[PDB]
Amino acid sequence: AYTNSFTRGVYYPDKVFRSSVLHSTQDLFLPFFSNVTWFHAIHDNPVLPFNDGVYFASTEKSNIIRGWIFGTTLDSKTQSLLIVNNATNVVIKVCEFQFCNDPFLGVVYSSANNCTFEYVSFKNLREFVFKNIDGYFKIYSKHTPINLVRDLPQGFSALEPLVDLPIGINITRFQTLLALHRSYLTPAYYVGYLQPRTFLLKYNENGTITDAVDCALDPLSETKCTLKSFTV
Amino acid sequence: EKGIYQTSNFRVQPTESIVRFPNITNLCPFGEVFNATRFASVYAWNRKRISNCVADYSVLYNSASFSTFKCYGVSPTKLNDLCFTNVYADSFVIRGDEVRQIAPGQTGKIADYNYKLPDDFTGCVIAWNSNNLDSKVGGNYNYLYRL
Amino acid sequence: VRQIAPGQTGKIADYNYKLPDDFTGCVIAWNSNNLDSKGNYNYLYRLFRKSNLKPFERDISTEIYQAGSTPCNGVEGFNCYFPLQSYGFQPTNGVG
Amino acid sequence: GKLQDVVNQNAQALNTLVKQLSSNFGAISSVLNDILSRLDPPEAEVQID
Amino acid sequence: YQPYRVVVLSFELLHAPATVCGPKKSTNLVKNKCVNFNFNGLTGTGVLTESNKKFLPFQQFGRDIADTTDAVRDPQTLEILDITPCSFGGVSVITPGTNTSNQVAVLYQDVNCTEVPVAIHADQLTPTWRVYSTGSNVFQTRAGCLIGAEHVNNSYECDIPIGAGICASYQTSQSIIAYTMSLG
Ligand SMILES: *[C@@H]1O[C@H](CO)[C@@H](O[C@@H]2O[C@H](CO)[C@@H](O)[C@H](O)[C@H]2NC(C)=O)[C@H](O)[C@H]1NC(C)=O
Ligand SMILES: *[C@@H]1O[C@H](CO)[C@@H](O[C@@H]2O[C@H](CO)[C@@H](O)[C@H](O)[C@H]2NC(C)=O)[C@H](O)[C@H]1NC(C)=O
Ligand SMILES: *[C@@H]1O[C@H](CO)[C@@H](O)[C@H](O)[C@H]1NC(C)=O
Ligand SMILES: *[C@@H]1O[C@H](CO)[C@@H](O)[C@H](O)[C@H]1NC(C)=O
Ligand SMILES: *[C@@H]1O[C@H](CO)[C@@H](O)[C@H](O)[C@H]1NC(C)=O
Ligand SMILES: *[C@@H]1O[C@H](CO)[C@@H](O)[C@H](O)[C@H]1NC(C)=O
Ligand SMILES: *[C@@H]1O[C@H](CO)[C@@H](O)[C@H](O)[C@H]1NC(C)=O
Repeated sequence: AYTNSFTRGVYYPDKVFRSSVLHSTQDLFLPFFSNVTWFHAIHDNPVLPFNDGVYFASTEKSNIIRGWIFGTTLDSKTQSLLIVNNATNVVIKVCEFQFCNDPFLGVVYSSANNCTFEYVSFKNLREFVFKNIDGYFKIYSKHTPINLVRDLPQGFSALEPLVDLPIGINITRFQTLLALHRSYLTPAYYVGYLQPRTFLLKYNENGTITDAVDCALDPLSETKCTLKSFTV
Repeated sequence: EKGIYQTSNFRVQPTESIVRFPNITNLCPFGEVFNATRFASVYAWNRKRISNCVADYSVLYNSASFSTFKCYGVSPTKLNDLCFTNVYADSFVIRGDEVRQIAPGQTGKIADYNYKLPDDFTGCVIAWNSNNLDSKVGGNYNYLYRL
Repeated sequence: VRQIAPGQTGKIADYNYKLPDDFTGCVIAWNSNNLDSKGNYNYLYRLFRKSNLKPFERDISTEIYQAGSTPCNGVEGFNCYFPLQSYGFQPTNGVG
Repeated sequence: GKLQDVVNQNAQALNTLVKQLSSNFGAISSVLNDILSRLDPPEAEVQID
Repeated sequence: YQPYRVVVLSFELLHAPATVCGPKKSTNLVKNKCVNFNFNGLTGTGVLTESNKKFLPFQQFGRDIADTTDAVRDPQTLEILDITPCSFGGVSVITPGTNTSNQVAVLYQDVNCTEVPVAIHADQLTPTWRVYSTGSNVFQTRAGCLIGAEHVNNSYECDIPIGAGICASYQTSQSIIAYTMSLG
């Protein structure tokens, strides 16, 4: 129920092109070699906190996990967020929803009350970063084909931005959404957490982040961070 | 005395002033509130919550249609460069002489009893007349004010 | 009386009386309800102008205001207005 | 190495001088126009100073 | 005693992202000359020019080592332009001393010299300043462009240095010359 990352959860922090430049930034990142909780749904949908940003990754093969609920109180009094894939469209809805304590969508479930707006648009490791700063909800993602034994790989690849949203909810908790056959209404995914770190990224000749250095992992990496170089 | 002295600087001046911005796509639905089928009375004025679109106010100001336009805190040439999180829109049915009290600080049959603009205002009013199609023959007892 | 300071915006400081940003003097204001309420309509102020005033400059004209595209000649029709609007002062008003 | 140090020291000093234009020193921004297109002139002259 | 058709609006600015406001216009882009620009908020002044860089499709503008803007993407045709500053430099005056004469020569640093009458405001200057923008005495050097001195083919000792091997002196009636210096 625990594993580490080794180099995982690095995204492009802004929309600026840089070529063949090492650049030092200070933002919310997931630290290197850190324990992520592993949720294997063998017999698993609890309500996890959303502290200041969440990493999310799934080693799926057959389209089970579909989306996420956000919000604070989940009681259809305060506002909440919703993201669902109906196998053709990515529907994003911000309303006061009827919420089951074990909610899912079977292989069918929505709500609407007094609300604002909507937006509509195993070689499968899909990574996500959700961040909620100054009135904007940000989503970054990447997918990559893997065949290792089970867990997260050891390579390096950066997460491109997906969509920004002007929502404006106080977000405190969240939980996932799976697709299951039996509609038993009773009334393989990992989770990290982001901290205010300082990294040193390496842009190659085309603007792609090729490597990074965590400037507080060990005393060798603090030497690389003050010299502003990858070799000492 | 003899020498070479650096006296000034030069600089080529700019000639034009270009502006580049993305395409204008997601307009605001003013046709729902200016070309509606039917309206509602005074006391039960309907509200529209307009958000998340670009609004063109110059086609509302230059309409060749209305009789009333006045507002406070904004001018019709400033409205195209100032931004808000939410714009509300209300519309209802009133009579001829029942219009001048719609302003901050007035009293009347329905001003201090049904619909009051508060101590200061920002938005604007737009009105024209409805006897062209909104008054059938044989009396009209289909809209209801307050006494 | 908020807009009789240097560097202000509104309609008094933009169309009627503009103080310069470098000002040297005093501004003195007091309530005068007991001499200007009867509402009086001889206290006039502009509403529209082509641009803003320079500091310490006057403007006295009832040339009517065009705003759209019709060159209105003396006609207060659609989208063509009269500048001077008057206050209404009576003890039925609160302070402000 | 004695000639390489003179070139590296002069390029380091010119690089610090240009990177000091991205600091605001207590103002609201480090761009002149975003101080001007956001504030009125009598207290945009203390953010420029 | 006739019905009316009223519509009344009002706005709010509670602290949140502003999701509604009016349209922002545009002009058409002009290249190879010095303009003030506004690319989606980013202001500046420079010379726009077609580029060789390929951005990633979510990146809006580029930067260099000292973090200056030097490339931008146009938000209508999604192409990459370069930014290059409008040309500047110093103006230096070469005199033989006022106890001797009163004719001078002017060096304009880093110009290419066809841009000199328009980099200075030679149409707006005094007619006694307009002599030093155009003439027969125009010489282009590595140090800039020198106007008002005669490019001889001799070599003398250096008198007033200019740069990159060029000097200038007042001998020959009397005039101001410009020559490659001799070592011996
Ligand atoms: C309400 O609907 C009428 C049509 O019945 C609109 O009037 C036309 O608007 C178009 C828009 O460009 C003009 O080209 C026409 O000249 C207008 N008149 C006619 C007779 O077609 C009107 O604009 C609508 N008002 C809204 C949407 O606020
Ligand atoms: C913004 O809108 C303009 C106006 O249509 C688009 O320009 C045209 O794009 C098409 C491509 O579908 C070209 O074939 C035309 O030559 C373009 N010009 C004109 C005058 O039609 C432009 O592509 C849009 N920009 C976007 C969507 O980013
Ligand atoms: C992280 O995982 C390691 C090994 O599973 C464990 O020893 C450690 O206690 C965990 N927690 C922290 C906070 O390091
Ligand atoms: C970078 O761009 C060059 C030129 O387009 C291309 O040949 C190369 O494949 C790109 N990627 C690298 C070096 O990873
Ligand atoms: C040059 O300056 C000296 C200094 O006093 C003066 O006496 C003399 O007249 C000047 N002119 C000449 C030498 O032509
Ligand atoms: C200077 O002018 C010549 C004349 O054509 C041109 O070939 C050259 O590129 C110019 N040098 C610049 C602009 O640096
Ligand atoms: C100086 O010598 C060059 C060498 O070819 C020649 O082209 C030029 O005409 C000479 N300058 C004169 C004679 O003024």
